[PDB]
Amino acid sequence: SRPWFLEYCKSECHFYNGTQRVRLLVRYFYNLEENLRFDSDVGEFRAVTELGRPDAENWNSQPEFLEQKRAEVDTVCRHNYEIFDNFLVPRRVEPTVTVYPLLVCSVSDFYPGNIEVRWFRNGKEEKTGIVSTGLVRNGDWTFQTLVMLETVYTCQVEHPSLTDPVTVEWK
Amino acid sequence: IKEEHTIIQAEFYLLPDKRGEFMFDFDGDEIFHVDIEKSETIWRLEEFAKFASFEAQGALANIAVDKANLDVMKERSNNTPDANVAPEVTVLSRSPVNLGEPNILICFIDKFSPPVVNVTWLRNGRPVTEGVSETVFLPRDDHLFRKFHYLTFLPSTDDFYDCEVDHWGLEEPLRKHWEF
Amino acid sequence: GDQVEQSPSALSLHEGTGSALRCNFTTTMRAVQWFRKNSRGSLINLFYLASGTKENGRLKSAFDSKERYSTLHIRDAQLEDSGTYFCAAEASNTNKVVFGTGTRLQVLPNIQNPDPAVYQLRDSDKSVCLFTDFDSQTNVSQSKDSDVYITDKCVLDMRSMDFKSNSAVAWSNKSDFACANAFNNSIIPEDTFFPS
Amino acid sequence: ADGLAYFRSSFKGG
Amino acid sequence: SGGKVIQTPRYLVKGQGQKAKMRCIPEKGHPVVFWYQQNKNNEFKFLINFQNQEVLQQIDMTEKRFSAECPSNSPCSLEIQSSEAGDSALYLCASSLNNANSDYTFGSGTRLLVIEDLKNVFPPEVAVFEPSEAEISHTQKATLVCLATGFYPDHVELSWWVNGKEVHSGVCTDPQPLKEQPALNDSRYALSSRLRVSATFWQNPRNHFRCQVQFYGLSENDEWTQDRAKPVTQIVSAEAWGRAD
Ligand SMILES: *[C@@H]1O[C@H](CO)[C@@H](O)[C@H](O)[C@H]1NC(C)=O
Ligand SMILES: *[C@@H]1O[C@H](CO)[C@@H](O)[C@H](O)[C@H]1NC(C)=O
Repeated sequence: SRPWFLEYCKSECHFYNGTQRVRLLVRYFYNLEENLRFDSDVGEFRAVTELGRPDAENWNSQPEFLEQKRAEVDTVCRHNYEIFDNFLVPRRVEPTVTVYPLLVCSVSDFYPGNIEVRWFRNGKEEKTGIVSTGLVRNGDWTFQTLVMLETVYTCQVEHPSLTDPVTVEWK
Repeated sequence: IKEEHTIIQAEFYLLPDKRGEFMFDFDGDEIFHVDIEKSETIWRLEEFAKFASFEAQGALANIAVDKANLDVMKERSNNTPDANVAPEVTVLSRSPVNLGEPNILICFIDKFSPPVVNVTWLRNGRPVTEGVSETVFLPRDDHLFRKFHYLTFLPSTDDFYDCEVDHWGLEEPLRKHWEF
Repeated sequence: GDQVEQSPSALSLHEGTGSALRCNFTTTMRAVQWFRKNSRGSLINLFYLASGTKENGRLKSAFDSKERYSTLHIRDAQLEDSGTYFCAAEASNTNKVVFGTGTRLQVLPNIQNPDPAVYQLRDSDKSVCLFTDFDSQTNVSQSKDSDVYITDKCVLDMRSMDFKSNSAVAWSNKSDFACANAFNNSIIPEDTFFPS
Repeated sequence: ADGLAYFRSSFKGG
Repeated sequence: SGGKVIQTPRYLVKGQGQKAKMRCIPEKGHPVVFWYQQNKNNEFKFLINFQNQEVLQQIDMTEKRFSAECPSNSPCSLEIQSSEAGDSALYLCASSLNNANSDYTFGSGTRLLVIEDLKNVFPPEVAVFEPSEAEISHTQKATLVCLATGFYPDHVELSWWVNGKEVHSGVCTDPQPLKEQPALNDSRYALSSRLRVSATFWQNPRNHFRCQVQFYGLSENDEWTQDRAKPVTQIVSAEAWGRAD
C-alpha cells in the first residue's frame, strides 16, 4: 500500500470552572500511536509507548524546562483564556425553532451547544417515544438538532441565549 | 453557572505529502489556523480577528521543528507498519431546506487517520467546482482527525447531490447521498 | 525602546544594607532570567525563574507571571555584589528573548577606622602618589592641568585579615609636582596624614 | 489586538 | 567544556575593511547558540541563532555583512567580511540546551574595535613602584603600585603574581583605563593597580612580586612597515623583590 509518517502534537488546556482549576495535557503522537504525555497534574513527561521513552528521559532531566512547562498552566493557558473570555466564551447565538410532520422539532443555528428540548402534548412533557439525532456540529460555530416524537402538540426549547423559553405548537 | 472549557493547540507534519498544519481549537471548533506556505493567520470567523492576534512565523517555526522530529521518530521506530483508520462520512444541510431558498450542504468526514483525503462534490453525478468550501484537518479526543466540506446551493426537486470521499483505508470510495 | 523596563537605573548600597531590583513586563512572560556582569568579568547567570521565588545565598528572586513583574532582592550587600544587573525573559506570545535596560550597582565599603594618608612611591626612577585609607564619603576628583594624572577611587580587600581600603593613584613628569599638591583638586579629609 | 500565546516545539534528540 | 562558554579573543582590533573573525565554544552538550551584539547603551542586538549546524534565524545584516558557521566538533565562528566603524561593539555568544527555553549561559564576549589606521597601535609601558616606608611605620601594611602607560587601544588585562602564583586578595585595578590625552582622539591610555600585603610580608626579601600586563594588539599576519617594533599581542611585565628594614 502507501506508507505514511506523521508527527502529531496536541497541547490541551483544560478549564474546569473558568481559571480556577486548570490542567495542561500535552500529547505527542506518531502516526496512530500516542507515545508521549505531559500531564500538568504529574509535572513530568511520561512515556505512553516505548517509542516515547527516550524523549521522556531526555526532557525530564531538564529541570528548568519542566519548571517552565508546569508554569505554562499560567503563562499560556490562563493567558489565552483571559483573551477568549471577551468573545468566544460569552458568544451567544439565538436558535431558530421549526415544526413539521411523527412530529419534528428543528432547532438550528445556535451557540453554544447547551440546549434542552422537550415535547408537550396537552401541556404534559411526553417523556416517551422520543427520537433525537443528538447534537450536530456544523463546524462553523453553529449547532443544530432534530428532536422527534413518535405519536399519531407543542415543543419547547430552552437555551443560554434566551431570557425566556421558546415555544412552538402545531394544530 | 460553571464555565467548563477546552483549548487545543494542534500541529503536525506529514510524509510523504511534505505538508504541515497549525491550528487552535475552542470547545470543538476551529479558532484559526496558519497557512504554513503563505505564512498568514486564518481566522475561522472573520470577526475573531478584531479581538486576537497570532504571530504567524511562530507556527512556521514549530512545523520546522516538527518536520525535524519526524525524521528522528522514523529512524527510531524499528518498523513503521502502515495502518489506516477509515473515515465515516455524513451529508446534511446546515439549515432546514426550503425550495428556492439559498442554503449550504455539509460533508462531515470524521474519525480517520492519516490526515489525507480526496473529497469531491457531485451535482447530479457530475463534479462541482463553484461554491465549495473546505476546513483544515481538525483534532479530536483521540488520535483521529475530523474535517468539514461545504457546498452552497439553490434547492430544487430536480437536483440531487453527493459527497464522495476517498481515503487510504477505504476499499471503495465512500459516496454519501442527499436529495430533497 | 523594545526592551524591558528595569528599575532603578543606578544604585548605591552601603556594605551590609540591601535593596531590590524590578523588571516590569508589557505582557505575560514565559519565564525570567537574571544576570550580573562583574568588573572586567563575564556575564554571571544568577537565576532562572518560571514562577514563584528562588533564593540563592544573599540573593532572592521573584516572578509574578500575572502581575507582569520580576524582582531581584539583594540583602547584606557585599563588595563582590557590585556590577551591572540584567533581566531577560521571553513573551508567551512570541519566540524572542528580550532584555532589561540594566541596573548598575555600586557597593560602598564600611571603613571602621579611617586613616586618610598620602604616600610617595619610588620606581623599583619614576615616582607616584598614593591617596589611601580614606572613608567612602570622600569623592576623588580628576586632576586638572594636563601634566598630572589622577585615577578614580578603588576598593581592595585583604581577605586574610578582614581589612578593606579605598585608594587612588596620581602621577606626573612635571617638576612642579609634589605629593602635597597632588590631590589638591579634591576635597580631602581635613586630617589627612602627610609624611616627609 | 491582544496576542495569543502558544506552546513552542522542542527538538527531539539526545 | 561547561558549565562555561569560551569566547575568543577577549579583545580584537581591526582596520577598516579588514576581516574580524571571532570564535565561541558553547557549553558541553549544548546544541543552541545565539549571537548578540551589545552596544554602549547596554542594548542587546540579535544577530543569528543556530541549532547545531542549522541556522534557525538571522537578520538582514548578518545575512549580507556577516558569515557564521557552527561546525560539528569545532568552535562556532562569526566573521565580519569588511569591518567598519559601526561594527565596534561587544559580541556575545550564549548557549542553551533546549530550543524551547531561556536559560542562556553567556560567554565572556569579544570586544571588537574598528579603526581607520593601525599605525595608532601601541603596546603598554609597565612600571612597578615599591611601598613607601612611611606607610609601613604608620599602618604596618605595604602597598605596591603598578602603572601601565602609553598603550592603544584600551585593550589590556592586568594581573599580580606573587612567587609564581596569581593572587587576587588585596588587589585593586582601575575600573576603566583613563585617556592620557582627553583632548584629541586615538589617544593612548593609562591604567593603574595596587597590591597591598602586610608589612612583615613585604620585608621578606625572598618574596617575588610581578605585575603582568596582557596587551591585545596586532597579530603576526598583519603587515608592519614602521621603524619601531611591531605592536603585536604580547605580555609586558615589571617586578620587584622583597626588602628588609
Ligand atoms: C466556580 O467558580 C466561581 C467563581 O469563579 C464560584 O462563584 C463558584 O461557586 C464555583 N463553583 C464551584 C462548583 O466551585
Ligand atoms: C487522491 O488521488 C490521487 C490521484 O488522483 C492518489 O494518488 C491519492 O492516493 C489519492 N488520495 C487518497 C487518500 O486516496
